[PDB]
Amino acid sequence: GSMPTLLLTGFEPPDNPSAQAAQELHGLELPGGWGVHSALLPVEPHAAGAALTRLLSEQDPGAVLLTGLAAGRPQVTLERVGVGVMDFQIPDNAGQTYRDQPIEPDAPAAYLATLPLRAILAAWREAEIPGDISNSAGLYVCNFVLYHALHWLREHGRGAVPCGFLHVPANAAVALAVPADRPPLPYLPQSEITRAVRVAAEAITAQS
Amino acid sequence: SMPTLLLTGFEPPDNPSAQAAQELHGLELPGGWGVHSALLPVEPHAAGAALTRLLSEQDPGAVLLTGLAAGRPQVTLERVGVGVMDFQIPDNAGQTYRDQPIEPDAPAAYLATLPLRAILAAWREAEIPGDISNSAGLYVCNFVLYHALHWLREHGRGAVPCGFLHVPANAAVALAVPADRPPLPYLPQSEITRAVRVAAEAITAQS
Amino acid sequence: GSMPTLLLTGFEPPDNPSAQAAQELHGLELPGGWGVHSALLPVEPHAAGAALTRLLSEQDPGAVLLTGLAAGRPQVTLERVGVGVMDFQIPDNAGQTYRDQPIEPDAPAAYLATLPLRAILAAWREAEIPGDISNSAGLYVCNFVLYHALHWLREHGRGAVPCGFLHVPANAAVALAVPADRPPLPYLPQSEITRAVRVAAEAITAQS
Amino acid sequence: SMPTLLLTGFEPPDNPSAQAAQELHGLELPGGWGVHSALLPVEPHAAGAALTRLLSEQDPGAVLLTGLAAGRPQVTLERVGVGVMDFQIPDNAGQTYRDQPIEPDAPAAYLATLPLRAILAAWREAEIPGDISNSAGLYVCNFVLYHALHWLREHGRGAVPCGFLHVPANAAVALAVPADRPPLPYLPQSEITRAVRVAAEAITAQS
Repeated sequence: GSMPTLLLTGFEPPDNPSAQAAQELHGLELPGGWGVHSALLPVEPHAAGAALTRLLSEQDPGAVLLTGLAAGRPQVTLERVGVGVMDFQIPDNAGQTYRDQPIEPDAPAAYLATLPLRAILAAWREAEIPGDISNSAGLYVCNFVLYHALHWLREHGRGAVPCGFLHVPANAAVALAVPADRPPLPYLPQSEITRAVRVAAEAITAQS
Repeated sequence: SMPTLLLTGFEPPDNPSAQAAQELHGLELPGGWGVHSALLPVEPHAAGAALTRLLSEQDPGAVLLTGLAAGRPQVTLERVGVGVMDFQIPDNAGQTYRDQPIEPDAPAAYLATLPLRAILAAWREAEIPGDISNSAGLYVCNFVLYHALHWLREHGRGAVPCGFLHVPANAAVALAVPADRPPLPYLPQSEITRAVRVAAEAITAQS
Repeated sequence: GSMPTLLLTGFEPPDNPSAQAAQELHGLELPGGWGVHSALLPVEPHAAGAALTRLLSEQDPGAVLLTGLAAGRPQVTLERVGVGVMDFQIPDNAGQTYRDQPIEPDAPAAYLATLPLRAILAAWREAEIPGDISNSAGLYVCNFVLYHALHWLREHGRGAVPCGFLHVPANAAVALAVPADRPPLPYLPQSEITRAVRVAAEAITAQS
Repeated sequence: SMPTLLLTGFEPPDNPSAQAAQELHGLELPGGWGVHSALLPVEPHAAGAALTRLLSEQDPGAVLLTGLAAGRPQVTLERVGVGVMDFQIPDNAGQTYRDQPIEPDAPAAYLATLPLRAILAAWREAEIPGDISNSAGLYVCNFVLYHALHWLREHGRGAVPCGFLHVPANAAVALAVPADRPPLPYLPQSEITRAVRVAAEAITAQS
């Protein structure tokens, strides 16, 4: 409200470590008067866009950290770019798919994330957390909300609000649920994942 | 005066994109189309200067940029060129860039304008596995994709289909891997060249 | 018969590059009077063992090159060891599975392959074929027939007959049949696979 | 006089198997069992000599050998120790071996005698993903597995459960990867140590 807010999102669930990290960190007080406000987004792009727009409008955040599961990635990553296309390798939770679909007619092909990427990487390394920048978020709902948030902020004169996406590995639950015929997944204990999201949130607000 | 497909690869020790471009130079395709091949240096400033000259002098009806993606198992088509330079390894001048925008006050990205699904279908009909890639890296390969798409748009030639085709290692690239590193997926060069040719034929058939 | 025979096996098929390589190379004449005799084995261990025993007895080969598909491997490989256990990650073609099952009571835990492994690797490299030694054949039917063949040969006083296993990558057909939700496979054109089997066969008989 | 589980790791720069063994030394388990930990050098001849002494002097009721398998995503149990030494990288003495039999007129392999399925189930109950591995490599890790299983059999102690547990990289191992190499799967050291502990408890509960 009157104090600076970092908006932290995860995706609603079988198991989703981004939801668990967002839920645990809701209300976290950070230095400089900053507070974390967490929300879960549905895994369907139209409903996720509508929900994220409401959060951006109602919470008026000073920074936006969107998070999601990237099952198969070994380490936390920061997305460099949100691409203005929807192309689903798997259906969303409404059973729907998109193929080569522009997110918005006559909008940029992409938005670069505006989080302090190198500062977050350095904060992770100081906390003994391996991590890196990713240059594709996929074209599923995760990428969609990154593009949606960056576009909304720019169109409302808030392009200076740092905004980006943080993909997290599988947690133990995700890895344990992999069928026996599929390859084993890299994973992290949920406490490691949540700590990485926290360290990133703290780095973002310290810079901003 | 006849329609030209500009086909580029990167200069080498071994580079399958160079070998494919060299073999396909001068190929005649249906509808009057001819392939004009050129090799680009693996240094972005010189590569950009060389590609601008090719785009200007050859005035191509379509642009197929190719390069090696050592480690990928199958040919891929790049969906998007990103306006950032960020090198994990030096270029051939020993130079690296860090989060560097390619051009001030230019788009963050350009989408490739090749007929992607048409190429994938032509590959599948030719028994060639392949797919669309959604990141070209931020090395010289990505740089020339962004460079070409930007140049075409800025010269009123945005309708010229233009994109990037990454190819696997060939046998030579895989054989040169040191014993301490993991083995690479690879394709015989004849498979790689045939995939480039099939993509070229699909591109000109649409236009 | 009166001339030295290299016994070359592949596995019966959707698509199997080891079957195609074995079928193409049947009857190949090699230097020194050697001829390739090819046969396809079923993908069920009991029937495969019975069929391989008959081939070993009836063909009386001077060398044995067993081959099979290893979908996901990028390059041809030579198996170092056949392990005396059956443990199936997927059912065989009879719908059957085994778990931690010894192949034969009171038999060795393993047999090392007796092919000239380094000579084959060198012949591959001279032919511009990347390849390597593998130290596990899995515990599916492929490993089973390697162990079965090595055991049979030793128990019949023919331990000196060079015998081993050659795994081949997916061919184009195998890679094209992968569902859209699964990761893309390394593959080789069938002509590359068949040539690698041929080069290995030629190296084996030149040494023996 | 009380039953001893011998727990080994390998001496380092960073090795999670060493850290797990050091933390668990002296752990009391139900049924009177105690963990005795030792670190082995990463040179096979010295490692074999050190392990033989531990087996002889500690007379353990079970043997849990552990080591780092940088690149594996989850803890694994080795099914088989192969009687061959073949090093892709030098040991700590700068030495390599090529297709070298570990011992003349000895078995080609020994199967591990740990209760593998019981350990996997204990891991799953503790929310730890894991699996059986069917090759330990042919480096020092495999060497000590074969060495221990052979020594136990040759001293009439084949019934002593004995096996190998490979662990992923920890954070330190993953952070030390150079920028040109691909990122490693990893686990926080506390997860790795807990997996070793759970395996140890499952082993002693069966015996």
